[PDB]
Amino acid sequence: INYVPHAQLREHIDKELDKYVAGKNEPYPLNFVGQMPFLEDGDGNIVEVPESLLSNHMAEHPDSTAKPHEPHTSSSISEAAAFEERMLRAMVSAKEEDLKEWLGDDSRALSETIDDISREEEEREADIRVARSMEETDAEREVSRRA
Amino acid sequence: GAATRLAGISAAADVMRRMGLTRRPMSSYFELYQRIVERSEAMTPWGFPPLFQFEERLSLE
Amino acid sequence: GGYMMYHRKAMGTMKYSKWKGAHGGISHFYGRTPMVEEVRPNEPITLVDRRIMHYVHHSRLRHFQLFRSYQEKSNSTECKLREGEMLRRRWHRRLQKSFIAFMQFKTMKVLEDQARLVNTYGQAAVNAALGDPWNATDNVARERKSAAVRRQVRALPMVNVVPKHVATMKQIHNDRFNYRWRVN
Amino acid sequence: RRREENLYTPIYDFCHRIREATEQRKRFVVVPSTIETRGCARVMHDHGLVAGFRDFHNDRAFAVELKYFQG
Amino acid sequence: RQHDSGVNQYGLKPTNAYDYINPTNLINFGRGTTFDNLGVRRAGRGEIDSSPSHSGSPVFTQAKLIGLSGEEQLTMCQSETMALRLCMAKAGKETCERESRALDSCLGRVGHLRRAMSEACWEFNDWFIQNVSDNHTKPFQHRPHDWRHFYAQEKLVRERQQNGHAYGRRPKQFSFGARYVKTDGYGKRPRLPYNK
Amino acid sequence: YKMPKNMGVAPRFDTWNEKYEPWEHMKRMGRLVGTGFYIPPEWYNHFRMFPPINHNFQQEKTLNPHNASEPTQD
Amino acid sequence: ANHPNRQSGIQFLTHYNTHQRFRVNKDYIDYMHWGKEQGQARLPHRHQRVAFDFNDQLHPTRIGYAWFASQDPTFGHHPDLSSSFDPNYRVFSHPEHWNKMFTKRRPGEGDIDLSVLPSRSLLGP
Amino acid sequence: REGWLFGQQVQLHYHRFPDEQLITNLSRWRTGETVGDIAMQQFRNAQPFDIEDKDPQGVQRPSPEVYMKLNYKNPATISRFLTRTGHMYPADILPLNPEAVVKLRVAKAQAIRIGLYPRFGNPFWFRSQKFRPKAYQENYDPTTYSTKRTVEHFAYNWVQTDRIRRYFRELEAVHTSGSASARGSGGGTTAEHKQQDQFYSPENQPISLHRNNISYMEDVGRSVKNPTVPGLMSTKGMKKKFHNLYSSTSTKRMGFSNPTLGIKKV
Amino acid sequence: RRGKPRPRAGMFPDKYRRVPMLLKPQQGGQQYFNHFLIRSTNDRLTQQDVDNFISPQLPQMDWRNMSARSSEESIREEMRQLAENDVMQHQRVFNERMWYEKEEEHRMKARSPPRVLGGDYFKTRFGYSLVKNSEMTQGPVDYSQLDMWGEMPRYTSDMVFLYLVSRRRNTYAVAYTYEGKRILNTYTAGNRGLKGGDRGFRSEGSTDNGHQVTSMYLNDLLPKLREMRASEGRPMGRGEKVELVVRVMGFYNGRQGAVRAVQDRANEFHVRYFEDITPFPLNGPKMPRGVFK
RNA sequence: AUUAAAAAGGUAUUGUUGCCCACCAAUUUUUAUAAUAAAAAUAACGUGCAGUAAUUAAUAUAUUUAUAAAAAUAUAUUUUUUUUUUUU
RNA sequence: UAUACAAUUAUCAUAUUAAAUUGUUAAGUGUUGAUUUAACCAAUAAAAAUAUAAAUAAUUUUUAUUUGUUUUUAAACACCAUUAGGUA
Ligand SMILES: [Mg+2]
Ligand SMILES: [Mg+2]
Ligand SMILES: [Mg+2]
Ligand SMILES: [Mg+2]
Ligand SMILES: [Mg+2]
Ligand SMILES: [Mg+2]
Ligand SMILES: [Mg+2]
Ligand SMILES: [Mg+2]
Ligand SMILES: [Mg+2]
Ligand SMILES: [Mg+2]
Ligand SMILES: [Mg+2]
Ligand SMILES: [Mg+2]
Ligand SMILES: [Mg+2]
Ligand SMILES: [Mg+2]
Ligand SMILES: [Mg+2]
Repeated sequence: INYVPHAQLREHIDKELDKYVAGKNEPYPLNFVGQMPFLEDGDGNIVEVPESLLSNHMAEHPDSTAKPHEPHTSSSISEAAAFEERMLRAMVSAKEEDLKEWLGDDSRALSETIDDISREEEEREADIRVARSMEETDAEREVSRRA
Repeated sequence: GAATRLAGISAAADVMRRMGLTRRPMSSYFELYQRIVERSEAMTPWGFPPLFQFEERLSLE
Repeated sequence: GGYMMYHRKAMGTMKYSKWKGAHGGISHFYGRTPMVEEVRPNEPITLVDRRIMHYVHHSRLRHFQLFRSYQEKSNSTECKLREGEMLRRRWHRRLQKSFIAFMQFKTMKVLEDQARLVNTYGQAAVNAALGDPWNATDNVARERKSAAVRRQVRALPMVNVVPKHVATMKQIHNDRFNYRWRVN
Repeated sequence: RRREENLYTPIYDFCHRIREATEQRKRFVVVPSTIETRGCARVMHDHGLVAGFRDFHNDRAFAVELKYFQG
Repeated sequence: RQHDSGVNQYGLKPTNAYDYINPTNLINFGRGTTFDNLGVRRAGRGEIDSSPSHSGSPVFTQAKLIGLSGEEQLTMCQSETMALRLCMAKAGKETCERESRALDSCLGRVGHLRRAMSEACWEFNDWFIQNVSDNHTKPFQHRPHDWRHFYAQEKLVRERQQNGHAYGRRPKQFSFGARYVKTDGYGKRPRLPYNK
Repeated sequence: YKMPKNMGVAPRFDTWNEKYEPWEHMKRMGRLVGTGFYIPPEWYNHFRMFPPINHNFQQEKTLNPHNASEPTQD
Repeated sequence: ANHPNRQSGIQFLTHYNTHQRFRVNKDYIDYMHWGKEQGQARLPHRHQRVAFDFNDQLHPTRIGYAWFASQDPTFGHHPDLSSSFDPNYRVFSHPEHWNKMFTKRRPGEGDIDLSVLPSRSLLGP
Repeated sequence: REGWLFGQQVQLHYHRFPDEQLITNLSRWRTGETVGDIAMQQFRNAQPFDIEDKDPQGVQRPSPEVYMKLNYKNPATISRFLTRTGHMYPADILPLNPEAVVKLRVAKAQAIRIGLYPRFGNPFWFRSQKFRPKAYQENYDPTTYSTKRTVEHFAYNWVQTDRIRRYFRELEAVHTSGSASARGSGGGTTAEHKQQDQFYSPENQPISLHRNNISYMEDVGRSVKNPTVPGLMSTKGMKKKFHNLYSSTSTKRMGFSNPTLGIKKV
Repeated sequence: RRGKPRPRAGMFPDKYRRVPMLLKPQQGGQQYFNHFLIRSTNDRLTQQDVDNFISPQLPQMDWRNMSARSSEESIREEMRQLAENDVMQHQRVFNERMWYEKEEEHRMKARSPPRVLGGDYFKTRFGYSLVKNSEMTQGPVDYSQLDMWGEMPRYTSDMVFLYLVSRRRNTYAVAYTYEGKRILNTYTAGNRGLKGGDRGFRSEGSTDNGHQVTSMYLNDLLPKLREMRASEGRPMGRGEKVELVVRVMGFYNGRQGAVRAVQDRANEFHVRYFEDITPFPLNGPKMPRGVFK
């Protein structure tokens, strides 16, 4: 185990604060929570944002100029095994495009039917006998009390 | 531990025949056979609740 | 006075009253949001909703929420209710297993029957009656049949029902989804 | 556990074990092993009130075998 | 003989001393009662006191099981009616009896399916009555006080943890803000009851 | 106070067997015949010399499910 | 005895220090989840029983086949030799081990000790 | 005396002994009806499924590795054990090894106070669906507390039988009418059958046996949805009365009328 | 009859009970039967003509094909064949579904020595026995299956947040700019009339008051939106939709109707995210005491 | 062409026109005399209608309140009637 | 007047071999307003989440110790009174 001694402290702290420095030639390490966090340059300004977060980062502070951060790419085999990876991933998005939902074709023709059948249930419902207690006023509640 | 049921039925018909139980001979065998064949179609046919199986204070309809 | 969010008087509208928290975009509800549904393109939000609501109702969450968020009940009455609930559940389960243990017998008798049909008409005949393509010939007939099966198997979206909430007078239970009397 | 309660003897409890294991129709009982206890066992096995018995020179216990007749 | 052993000439045959003192019980229960209906303390079917029992609480939900007549009830054909509704809502220029035929074919089958299920379920009611139901003879299991012994077992535990002392005692509820409104020296969290 | 319906006629779930157990009738009929004043039924004339099995005991008095009570029904 | 917490009855045939099962402070029983194979929930578990039935097997001798060499070469594992058999085996009991009393009995609540059940976690190995 | 499972008075089975199928079918067997017979083979010894929870309260769920990730820093793996709202499942809905419940409530707690999990909701709800045993309505698992699925497959197979019935009823129908070539003065049907049965009747070719038929069919187009203008009587402002509407006479013989029915709620 | 309800129709003896079965309906037209029978037979013969098995087969003429099967090539074959099909089939009848999937895979697939490691080698690998059984995917793992914010909303500087709150006796709706600036006031079921001195409290918080309120609020919501955008220089002239996040408080009845009144505005309002915020009471301050406890 | 059969309690005892509860007068009797002693017998008068799941379910402790039964709140509880998601 | 409890299981007040005690978190502002309630009246409304192992069994604690009453509202809900406050 490499223990941080008191002599080595700030050296180590700084080697660490520079883990994500907003540019490098090599792939970046993840978090303990397993995320790719924001790449800050020297002095800790927020320069490069990964794709999942960009919408929100821009929507909150628009004037902030930040880049989408892409990972450095590493190519296994040829463009052939990557095009076959493209075929397998496309087949996955295809089986999921089949299983996801149908929705017919057009929206408004579906919504029409949904609202209609909701209505039909609304008025098959209103014919249900209520409870005596919900039905009557306090006039005859009192009447039956005296009686 | 489940034996074969043929010896049992040929026996139980034999007893009713040699005992004088029925006036007309066949009736013994027929009734005993029939009553089994009808129960053959029932869910969990050969088991019975202990209380309703036989004569007891409360009975089945 | 200060109320919680699930409280009756919570979000008030009056001359004095004002709503608490940053109310839009990134909001008071920021990490307090129980469910999130991205609406698929060309999808009515009425399906979205009725799915959400069916979900909460069948898992008895909307039950719980309605229940605890209206009135106070001492830990004893709350215990009595949750345990009564759970024990009636236990009972009805022990019923379902019986029903099911019978129905699997019923299904067995059906399948058995289907076997008898098999040795009356021969297996292949039975198969023919069951939608077998023996007239299939070439692939195009198979594709018409499988285009039929495709257009069947693809599922229309469920409109599934959510029982309405019954508002009774002094509200002994605001869990009330039916008019039957309950034991509080 | 407290004062008013009886003070038990491995005779008292010997007897009630045998009694209870005779009621549940068990074939063996494990029973406390002191001197007058296995004495009592030998006497009962003499008179044929008990099917048999053994002490294994186990310290706590020894075991008796019960006898049943006509159900 | 000609009939049951537990029923004599005048009614149910009175074995325990409760029946010699209270011999209404010999012949009466409920409205549905007949003279052959004693000794079977369940009456006919579709009838008053016909209901089978399971651990003593009677079974009144049978239809709800097979998914005939339930709010949760089993639904045969959906894709049909949604398809036809879709067509009906789209436009009025083209008209589809092409769908309505598929659909009413479907319903035409549905009828015999239902008679089948109803039949099988009546068979279940019978089987259940023979091999499961106790005929309202055994104590209810379905209400929490019927399990009191169980709960007691856990009260006992929480007591022996407390040096065999406070039975059925619980921690005093505090406040919504309990921890953070209280100064040093006062208990900020609810203690064990023996630890008051 | 509500009860399950038929509790008045509820059978004794431990002891309702005793009455019918073969040994019982063997003993009773045994001392009945012994009198000289009763004519033995023929079943007794038979099981006189083949008295029933000893160690089969019901599950009510012995509380064990795992006990295989019966040489026959096992 | 109709009193709750006295329901476990009088058993002498236990191994505990009292013949009254309901004063025994060691093992509190569990009426809801217990007694699948022992019949009633009151009665002692199979491995702890000090009284034995006629046609039932008794306790397996523990080992912790090499030694049968003189026997029938075919003879399999003698039914009473057990690799793992414990007379002291704590059976999980909710009212003891998962005790929901000081709570409202909602889904996660109740206090649990994990020292009862043997760890199925990967962390150990 | 009770079975453990549902409290049955008998041990479940379909068949028990080796001969019962034979002995039941005996005259068929001597006949030689049963030779190629597949119904007396397939199901002869068939017994019920084991409908049982090997784990009533799962000590099996989760499987080992999962425990590792049950800490505060695995939002995903927390989420596969909660609802879509973030709450835990009641013990008898999704049973978990007590270890897992401890680690889980602890996890969610820590995770929340560190800001790594929301105070409500399940952010991994969809991703986590892989890990859940989603059970398709098309497959059948013999152990379910689902009563719907059971009856569903019952229905499916019975209707699958009915298909066969109908196919072979209409088939030989089409060989009663389709075998008519030389049937006009042919032997295939008796002269007396020419006499009696060659007349239209309920079993032969009825007109319709039922009221409310379809007469007058036409190809005309549809109309606009709701062509009718709402009536002059307002249905809205009218309050629906149920119980006190008519006057009834109580058949109550003796005793105070049960308060739950009349007066009890509010 | 007298001060009591009339019975249901089926409670009466049959209306036509005295009219014999042959009469309802009448089977008339018996005259035409014979005619249509002869007709159909004549027809059949015509259909036979349009188109236009006791070819004697002697068993001794076949012998060569019989001797073909006595050679152990063919019986090697039958043995292989029969040992393949003896494998305990789970099928039991032709099944439509399984056929469909099967041939579906035939369309998908039509579109598509090194020393064996002993048991000892796997005895020395602890890891391997934990690889075999593991849930965890081995290979490069998808990142979108890790990240926290993967399934979550993604907002835009221009979005309008519409709050639909369904309460027990009431329902109301509002809208807000992404920066939290309130647009129009909160239209309420008691604000719009719709509530007091009327049909009752039972129907007060009902479905269609939620509908009334939302459909009334959206109607007024459009123009002021075009104004607030006209102020900053966003014209939003035509072919435009308002991007909407619908947030719903609820489990009450007024919820259903509310969202429906949004769904019909789909030509104007485009709903990106439907996410509800409904408060859940873990524990907190006392709620007001109800009747019983 | 729209619905209906099957689960339920009694302090009474031919049973709700059933029974009971306290205060409010006389008297009778013992005593350990607290607004106006306490307790027990008791068949007037007058107020109610507390109780029998009984017109806001009851029972116990706790604190408060008071023409009279009792009522409000805080806890536990059924000698109160049940309504039931094995990852959706 | 004298003249034979139980000791295998009995609900109101004479406890007793036990592992606890301690954790500083959350929540809050935009604007012109009919919320809650069967129904009245005062009038900002949001909120307070984490711990297992371990402590050995019995023999002189019974004048000892111990069984949901608790500072601080300038913090609320809730509850009680009714617009003045009490309590929390
Ligand atoms: Mg104040
Ligand atoms: Mg009845
Ligand atoms: Mg009562
Ligand atoms: Mg009764
Ligand atoms: Mg005096
Ligand atoms: Mg006095
Ligand atoms: Mg009262
Ligand atoms: Mg009263
Ligand atoms: Mg009352
Ligand atoms: Mg009281
Ligand atoms: Mg009091
Ligand atoms: Mg008073
Ligand atoms: Mg009081
Ligand atoms: Mg109270
Ligand atoms: Mg005492």
